[PDB]
This record gives sequence, C-alpha cells and structure tokens, in this order.
Amino acid sequence: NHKLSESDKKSKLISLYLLNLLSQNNTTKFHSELQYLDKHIKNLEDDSLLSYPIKLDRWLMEGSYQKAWDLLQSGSQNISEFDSFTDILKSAIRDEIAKNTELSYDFLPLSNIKALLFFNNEKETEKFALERNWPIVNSKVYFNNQSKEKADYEDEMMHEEDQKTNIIEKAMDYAISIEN
Amino acid sequence: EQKIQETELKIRSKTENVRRLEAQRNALNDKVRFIKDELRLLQEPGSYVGEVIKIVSDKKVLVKVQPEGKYIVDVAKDINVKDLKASQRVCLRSDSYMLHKVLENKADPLVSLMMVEKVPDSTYDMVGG
Amino acid sequence: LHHSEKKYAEEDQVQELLKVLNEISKTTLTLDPRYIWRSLKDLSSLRNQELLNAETLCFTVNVLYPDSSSFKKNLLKFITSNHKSSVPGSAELRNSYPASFYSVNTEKKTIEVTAEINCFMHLLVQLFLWDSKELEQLVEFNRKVVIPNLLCYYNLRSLNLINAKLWFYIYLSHETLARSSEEINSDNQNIILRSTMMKFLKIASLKHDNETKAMLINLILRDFLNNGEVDSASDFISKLEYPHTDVSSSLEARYFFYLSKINAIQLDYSTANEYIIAAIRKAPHNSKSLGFLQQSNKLHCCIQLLMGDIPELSFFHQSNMQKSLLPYYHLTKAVKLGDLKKFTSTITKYKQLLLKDDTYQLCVRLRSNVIKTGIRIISLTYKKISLRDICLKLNLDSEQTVEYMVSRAIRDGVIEAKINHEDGFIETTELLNIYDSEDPQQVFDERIKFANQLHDEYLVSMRYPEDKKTQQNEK
Amino acid sequence: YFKLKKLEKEYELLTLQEDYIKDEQRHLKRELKRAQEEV
Amino acid sequence: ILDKIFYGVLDQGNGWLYVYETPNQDATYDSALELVGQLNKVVDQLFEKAS
Amino acid sequence: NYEVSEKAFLLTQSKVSIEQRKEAAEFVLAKIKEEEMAPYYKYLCEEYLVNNGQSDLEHDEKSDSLNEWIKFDQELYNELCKKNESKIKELNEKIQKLEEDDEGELEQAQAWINLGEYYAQIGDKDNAEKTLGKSLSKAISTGAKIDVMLTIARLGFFYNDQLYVKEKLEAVNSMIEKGGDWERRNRYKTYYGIHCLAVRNFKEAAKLLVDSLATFTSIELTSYESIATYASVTGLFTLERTDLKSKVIDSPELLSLISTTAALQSISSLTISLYASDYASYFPYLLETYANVLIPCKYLNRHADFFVREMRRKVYAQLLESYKTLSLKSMASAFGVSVAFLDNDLGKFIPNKQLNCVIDRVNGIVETNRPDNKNAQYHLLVKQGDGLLTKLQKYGAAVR
Amino acid sequence: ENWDDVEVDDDFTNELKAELDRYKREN
Repeated sequence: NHKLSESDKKSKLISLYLLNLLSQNNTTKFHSELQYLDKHIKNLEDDSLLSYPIKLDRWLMEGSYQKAWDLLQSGSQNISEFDSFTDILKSAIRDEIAKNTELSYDFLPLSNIKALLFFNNEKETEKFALERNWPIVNSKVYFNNQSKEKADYEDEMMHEEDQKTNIIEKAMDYAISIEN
Repeated sequence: EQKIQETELKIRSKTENVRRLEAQRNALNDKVRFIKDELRLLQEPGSYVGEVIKIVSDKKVLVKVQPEGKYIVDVAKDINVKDLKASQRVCLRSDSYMLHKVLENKADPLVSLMMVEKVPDSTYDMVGG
Repeated sequence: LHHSEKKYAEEDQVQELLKVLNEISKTTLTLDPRYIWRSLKDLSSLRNQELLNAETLCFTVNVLYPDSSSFKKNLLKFITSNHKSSVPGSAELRNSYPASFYSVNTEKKTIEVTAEINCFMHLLVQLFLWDSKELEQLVEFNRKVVIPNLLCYYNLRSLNLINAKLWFYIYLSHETLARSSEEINSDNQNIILRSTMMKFLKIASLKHDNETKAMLINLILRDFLNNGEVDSASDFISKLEYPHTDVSSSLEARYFFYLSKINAIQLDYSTANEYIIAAIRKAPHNSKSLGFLQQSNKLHCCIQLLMGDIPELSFFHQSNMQKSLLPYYHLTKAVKLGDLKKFTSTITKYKQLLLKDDTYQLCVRLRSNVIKTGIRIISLTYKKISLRDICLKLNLDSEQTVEYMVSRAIRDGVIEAKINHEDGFIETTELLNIYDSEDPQQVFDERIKFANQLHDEYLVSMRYPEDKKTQQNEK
Repeated sequence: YFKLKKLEKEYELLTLQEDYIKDEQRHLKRELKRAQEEV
Repeated sequence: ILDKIFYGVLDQGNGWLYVYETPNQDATYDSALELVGQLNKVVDQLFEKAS
Repeated sequence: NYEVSEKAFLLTQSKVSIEQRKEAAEFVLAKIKEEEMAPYYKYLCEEYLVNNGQSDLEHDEKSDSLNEWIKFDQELYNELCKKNESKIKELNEKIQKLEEDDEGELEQAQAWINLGEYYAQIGDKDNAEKTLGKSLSKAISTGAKIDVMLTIARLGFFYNDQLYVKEKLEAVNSMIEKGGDWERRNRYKTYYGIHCLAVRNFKEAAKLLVDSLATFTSIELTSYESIATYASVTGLFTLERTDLKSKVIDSPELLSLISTTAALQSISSLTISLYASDYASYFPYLLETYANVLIPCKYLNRHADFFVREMRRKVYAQLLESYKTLSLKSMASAFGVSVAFLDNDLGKFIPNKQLNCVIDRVNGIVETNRPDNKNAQYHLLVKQGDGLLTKLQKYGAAVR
Repeated sequence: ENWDDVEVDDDFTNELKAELDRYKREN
C-alpha cells in the first residue's frame, strides 16, 4: 500500500497492460491484476481509464457486441494513445463470430454477415472468407463445419482414434488390481 | 550423512511391510496348519452323552447314558464336583471314559406331562364384566 | 498467598514436560509427543488465565536460561509489573536429580540440556501473548529472535515439530498488526517475512516432515492472496510437496480451500468444484471449526453460479447458518429468473457484506451469468422457438444482441443448438439418446477406480494400530 | 560411521523378510486350496 | 391410453396414430435403485454401531 | 377438541370467507370458559403475532376480523384457576388414599392417569408428559400403555411436535409383539398418517388415509369429514388412475359423503374432472376447492398454492399422452385456456423436466417429447450413487 | 424444503378467475 504515488500516466499505463493481455487472448493473468491493485474499488469504478478495459472483457464473455464494439471504434478514450490496441482487439470479435457461424449456421447470406462483422465494403467480407477457407455461393456463404486432426491434448482422453479399445483394456485391469 | 538421513524414512516404511503382512501370513498359515492337523482329531473316537445324577468325595461322578447304562467316571483335573449337580447334561469322553465339560441343564418339563407357564399374558383388562 | 500459587501451576507444567522428555530420549518416537501437544494448546490456554502470569516466571528460573533471562523482563515491562521479590535464585525445584536437570553437570557445560529446553521455551511465550493480545514492539521483538535460533539448530526429526506450531503465530501476529493500523513499516516488514518462509520450507524438504510442510503451505498460499501475486501460487502448487499421509484433517481442509480460490480466476471450475467439496468433508463439524465451514460454504455457492448451472437450493434453508447466506439466496434467484433490474439492486445493498470476504468482485462477473443461464433455461423448454419471442420474455434490446449470445455459449458446449435464419427459429441439436454412444462408459471407469482406491486405502491403516499389541506383554 | 552402515544392512534384512512373506503368503493360497479339499 | 389398456399416442393436427407402445427393461434402474436404497440403510447402521 | 384447534386456526390467516371468523371467535371464547384450560386463552396473543387478518386489536388497527378483541385479562384467568385448584384438591384426596392403599399396579398407575388427564386439561404440556411417564411403567398391560400415547398425541397435534410424539408413536407399535390388536392398528394408522401430512411423505399417506378401516371418528382429536378431506387431497398424488376408480370414486365410504357434507365437494368435482381429463371443468373447481379445503385445514394452508401447482401438473400429463401434435388455439376455444398465459403456466415445469410438452412458437402448435427412456432412468442412479459415496468417504475417514 | 416448495409462485392467484371472464366476454 503506497498512497504517495499518483499521476495521470499511472492509471494510463495500467490500462494499457490490461489491453495487452486481452490482445494476446490470455484470460489467466488478465483476471489476476484486476482484483489486486492499490485500490480495486474506487479506481476501477469512478476512473474511466481503468474501467474502460473492464467493460470490454465483461461484455465479451456476456455476448453483447453492440455496445462493446462501439467503445473500440467510436469510443472517446481510444482515440489518441489507446488506438494501438484497436488493430488487434477489434480483430478478436470478428474471429469469435467467424467461429460461431461454423456450427450453429449451415449457410447465411453475404448481406447479413457484412453487418454482423461491421464491414463497410463487400471486398473485406470475401477476403476474410478466403483466409478462413469458406466456400462462396451466390449471395451466400457456406460452412461445412470442418474440424482439425483429433482434438486438444492429453493422449488417450478424447484425443486419439479408437477410444473404445482402451476402455475395454482398462476395464479388464480392475480384476487384477483386486488380487493385488 | 546426506544419504543416511534420506533413508531414515525406510525405517518405519519397511516395518509396516513386515509386521502387517506377518499377522496376515500367520493367521493364514495357522488356518492351513489346523486343517492339516484335523485328521488326528477326526480319528478320535469321540465322546458319549450322559446326565449327572450324584457325586461323591472321591471325585467320581455318576453319568447316566440314555442308550447305554450308567457309568461312574472321574471329573477332569481342570474342574471339580462343586459345579456339578443333579439333572445336568454333560459330555462323557469315550476312549478315557471321563468327564469333559458341562453342556446344558435339564429342561423345565419333567416326567410324563408337565405344564410350565411363567408370567402369562392374561390381565384384568382382558376380562370384562 | 502468591507463593503457593506459583508452585501449583509449575508442577503441572513439569509433569507434562517429563512425559515428552523421556519419550524422545529413547530412540526416536515422534508419535507420542505429538498427541500430547494437541491437548497442550487447550490446557495451557485455560491455565494462563488462572494464577495470573506468575506460572511462567519460575519456569525460566528453574531451567538454565540460554537466551531467556532478558526476554521475560521485556514481557513483564509492558504490563507495569510490581515487585513481588520474584528475582531468580529463590525457588529451586532441581535439587540434584537426574530427571530434574542435574545442576552441577549443567553448570560445568559437560552436557547440553539446551536442545529440549530452549526449543520448548519459545513455545510457551507465544501462547501467553495470544491470550493477552499484545502487539507492536512485542511482536517484532519475537520475530527477530526466533529466526536465528531456528537456523542455529540442526532441526532433527523431533525438533521439526516443536516450531511447527510457532510459524502459525508468526504470520497471525503480523496480519493482526497490519489490519489494526497501517504504516510504512508494515510493508517493509512483510518483505523479510516472505523470505523467511521460503528458506525454512526448502530445508524441511530434506527432512520430509509431514506436519511441518502442512503448516507452511497453508500460510504461504494465504500470503500470495493478500500480497496479490498469482504467478507465485501457480508454480508453487505445481511441485506437490504436500504429503497426504500423516497430516491432520484440519490441515487438509485448509489446503483444498486455497485451490478453489486459485482456480476460480483461471476459468476452470471442473477441478475447483471438487476441492471445495472435499474441504468440507475433511473439516470437523465442531464449534471451533465453524469459522472455516462458514467461509467455505460461502465460496461453494459462488462457484456453482459461475458454472452456469443452478445448484441445489435445499442447502440454504436446511442449514442453520442461513443468516449469513441471505445475500447469496437472492443472487441465485436473480440468475435463475433472469431479471436484469433485480440483480443490479441485489449487489448494491449487500455490497457492504460482500466486501469483507472479497466475493463482490466475483458478483460483478455474475452479471453475464444472469443472461447465459436464462438462455440455457429457455433453450431446454422448447426445441423450436422464434427469435423475436426470446427478446420478449427476457426484455432484451433487439434481435442482433441475442444472436451473438446464443452462439457464444455453444463454444463450450453449453446450449448445444443451431440458429436457422432462413427458417426463423432456433432448433436444438440435442436429441439425447446417448445410450448408443460410448460417453457414459468413460464415466463408469472412473467410478470403479474410486472403489479400488478406497480398498487400497483400507489396507493402508488396518494392522498398524495393532502392531504394538503383540510386542507388549499381555495377559 | 560404524552405526551408519548398520542401518543399510538393516534394510537388507527387512527386504529379505518382506520378499519372503509376500512369496510365502501367496504360496499358502495354493496350499490352502489343497488342504481344504484333501481333508 | 390413460387407463393403460393399450399404450398409444394420437395426433390431433394430422389425425393419425403414431407408434408409441414399447416394452420396459428390468435389472437396470428399478432393480438398481431399490438395491442402493436398501444399502443406504446399511451404511447408516454401520456408523451407528461403530461408536 | 377438534373444533378447538380448527376455529383457532381460522382466526390465524383467512383470505376467503371472513364470516367464518365470527363463528370461530365466538366458539373459542365460549369453549375456554366452559373448560378448565387457563393458558389457551392467553396463547391467542402470541400465536396470532405477525399474521394476515389479525384477530387482536390493541396497538394494531389493521385487524380485519369481525371479533377484534382476543385480549387476555385477569377476570377470566382467576375464574379458571379456581376450577383448577378445586379439582386438584379432589384428585389429591383420592391419590392420597391410593398411596396409602397401593392395590396392584393398576391403582398406582390410575393415580397418574387421572393426573395425565388433569395436567392435559389445565394447559400443561411438559408437566403432563412427566406424569404420563410414571403411569407408563406402572401399567399392567398394553391397554394402559396406549392410553398414555393418546394424551401425547393430543398435546402433539396442537403444538406440532414431530419428535417426542413420533418417538413414542413407534414405541407402542414395536414393544414386544405387535399382533392384530385393533388399538395398536386403527389408532396408529390414523395418527402416523397425520404425521406423514406435515412432512408430506405421500408414500404412506395414500394407504393410511384414503384407505381407512371404517370411520375412525374418535371425536377427540380429528373428525370423520376431516379424514375424508385429506383423502381426496392426498389421493391425487400416489394413487394412479387405476386406484381412482376403485378406492376413490367407487369407494363405499365416499358414496354417502356427497349427500351428507356438501361443503367439501373434493370427491366429486375434482375426481370426475380428472377421470374424464376435461380441463374445461377442472379449472374452475381449483379455486373453489382451494378456498373451502386447503385454507381452513391446518395441515394444508401452511403450503396452499404449492398444491395448486402440483394438482395442475396432474392434468397436464393427462392431456399430453392423448395427442402428439396439437394447435394452441384448439384447447383455447374448447378447454377454456388463455394462449397468452399458457406459456407462463407451463414454464414452471418443462425447464425443470417435470413435463415433456414442447410448444412451437412459429406455427403455435404443441408437440410431445419422449416420456421415458433408459437414459433418464440412469440419471437417478448417478445422484443416488454419488450421494451414497459421500457417506462412505465421510464415515470412513472419521474413524481412524 | 426449498425451491418452489416454499416460494411457489406468488402471482396469478386471484387472476385465474379473470381468465374465464375474458373467455366468456371477448367471445
């Protein structure tokens, strides 16, 4: 606890650090320094600089991109020195929506996705579909829901193929453990 | 003594791997030894069945066998004639013809027909008027 | 009057000291002195109030003082002591006996009695200080003396349990001093305290003492929460140096209580949900453990609300502690019903009650769980529901806001449905019928593992308490 | 130093007693099945 | 249908009788639930007699 | 003393038919004056605290009752103490003769039996239980032992004692040998059925209430129409449609109740509407029964509206199995249900998995889900198995 | 008891009679 250090750049650089952990998409250390600060109540509420990155992540997991994207584009505080993280953080919403439409949406028209991803031109929609390998039909986009090789990590748990063989092998090992 | 101090945990660790398994092995081995030694007990002629009638000062008890006649045998050295009385079911040994132990007492009904009912269920509330 | 008072309590203290003195002299027995020290804390706490403070004065006079002459005078200076003619050299209980710490061989320095006497001397000091609640200079004076004394001794197998309970009072007296008054010296004092805990913990790793490391880890994990360093707690628990064998049930419940709070900010509630449940079963139900069960149950209700699933409500009313559980009762009702204004008004009035336990910050993130749970509830109602009808029940803003929230939860496999824009409704992709799949087979394997584990744990202690029956002569 | 090496020899004695009981007790199971059926 | 004479389900909209009636399976739930329920009373008697 | 506890409960909270409070208040005032109980006139002050429709007017002007003064005074209290001191003088005169005589164990117990009735009629609860324990050990048979339980059950129904009364209830049942004794059967099944009410067991409530030996009707605790009242309420849960046409509709004990007591109407309006599965007639009979049955009864109004949620759950399952796909407006013009308020009514069940109904919000039609399968049945073993393993780990680690 | 065993609903209590009224009027 040190009450003799106060400056306009003190709360500014702390807010920039919270935007760096969100830019790299890390929720581990980002959820740590929020509760642990000099003042974790007054400085994170009345001050608009420290409360700016809080409303971005809280509304990100909430699922509301209407008022969350406004602070990353038309916001007041992101103009001058906070515009560096905008080129990344704004690209995080379009990546999450792109992964959401691959499951719950089989196909959707190209006119709606332009407004969903907040694009001012149709060339950005077609260019973004090529990076994610999206087949394009007339006035529509298709999603085949293609996955990667196996899943995640931790071999022999929901990862390698033919998991029913190991279940049988493990089930036969309980009778030996009883005799031991 | 860096190596000796780190191995001090094995003092009580190996002790639990011996004393615990020793009792489980001895209890299992004694069960095997008692079964293999049962052949000597199966070849034993066994014992008869009789009842105690009267006693004397010679440590000779009168045993009445139901199928056979009466035989006056000697009580065991671990017992005496103080705990023996009339109408007592006991165990009469065969080969040595001596008393072993006491089984049970005589039943309440005697002679031909004896009706014994203690503390019946009939009360004053069961009889009206 | 005061003469017969000092002889009664000192004789009771020496009687308990001679019992543990002969046990550590023959070979090494660490089990018997440990069971006596459990009741020693309760017997000494009640005894310190009776016969005033004069029971500990003659105990220092009896045994030889390596460091302890000037330490008792500093303790008697703060209370403004009146002279009873207590000057050492009056009462002599030794009188040249072997169990009395024979004096001639002690004064000639041909034998060393300081090992058991000095380590036990510091134990009775912290017990009287915790009863009278003395602070400031008296707290710092003890912390400065004890640290070099523990470094000088080799800390044998029997010596590691003497100071095992002393570290608890070092951290306890330092936290009560900071919460009482805040100054610039309170922050610099905690820096040295952090280095002292790590130096002694690393030395205890070679001795492999079960109770010593159990008390340290409980104090170190709590220090990371107050100092606010998560990265130190993440790597500390990765080593897994905490033995589960001989540690007490009270020390185990404190260990699992910290893991639930650490994993709460890591967004993994699968492992954190088991640690908060296991900590309740390991904690006693007695009155002295009510303080731990009160805080542990407050965390369990918050974890379930963070998992998106409504827990069993029967725990609130059936328990007798519901007086403190009233703020958490309205939180579950707001998340379940999905009312937006009810949740904001609940955390506003109860913010004062949620500030002490630092659970108000977790309630800020429950704002998202209000809608995410409501979407899961309405999805489990009807397989096909209109898009505009969802905003009518929850009083949402528009159809573009609900469109993102439904597709957000399916990433973790929560809703398990699909949104049809051309059709106009949201169809649920869950047909159940898992009886034809292999998914329940994986859960059934872990259940039998718990059975064979308890069977092996049943073999851990079975014959062990009966091992001394055969060697001891019976009838 | 003399008593230090005696502790290592004690572990060898406890190992020989541990390996014998585990081998003998498991061997009693074969003898128990025989003894019960023969009598 | 409600009297359990013949198990079935009707259709009011299209006016049809959909396939409904199916047999049950024992030794799965009812036999296991009643078995665990009886074993729960045994565990309650173990701790009661252990003290 | 059935009307004593009934009229006292009507003055606690009544939201329907406030005119019944007048006949209830005028009865409890004339009953206490004609009886020997001192404190039951004083208990009216503490028992009605914090209740809607207050019967006491002192500092609270919100009382809606017709008789607003229950206030305790020393005028009636002193008159009741004179009858208590005059009666105990006659009993102690007889007990003193019994102590000097001591003929058998029946006369020694009869001294405490007269006290067990005296201390129960003067308003003593714990003092009466101390007198009943002496007569229990001095009883010559089980005939005088069950009369002790009758007084215990009397003080237990008024004060709602689920511990001391339930323990002594099974004590007389077990003893040495139960047998076919009428006293240990008829009385046990009725009293234990009342204890199952408050705890809402519903497993033994249908068997020990809907099915009764003949009339019961001891008149001391509960009455004839009361046993048949709870039978209609409890018979709608455990008893399925097979037993509704046997032990409910065709039960001979309920055939003469229609022509006798017309104030119940729970064995006709509720039974016929459920057996015919007609929601049009079943809806208006819910509030008519809720007013004249659930509210006046002591063991019902404590829950009340919860029963409305449970009773409506029964009729929703009756229609669900009668169709697969149905429009929402079909039952609106036929069974008289509101389409706008139908989603809120079914919204308290379907998300809780209480009903399989599925309504399509697009075309406004209702569907039917799978009522039973193997997966839903194994979920009960998961919660039962995991809950059992907790006791094994808790009791296993506690003993060491 | 807990969940809906106690709180139940506390709504649409006296409004059940209004459902039959609106059906016999607006018809």
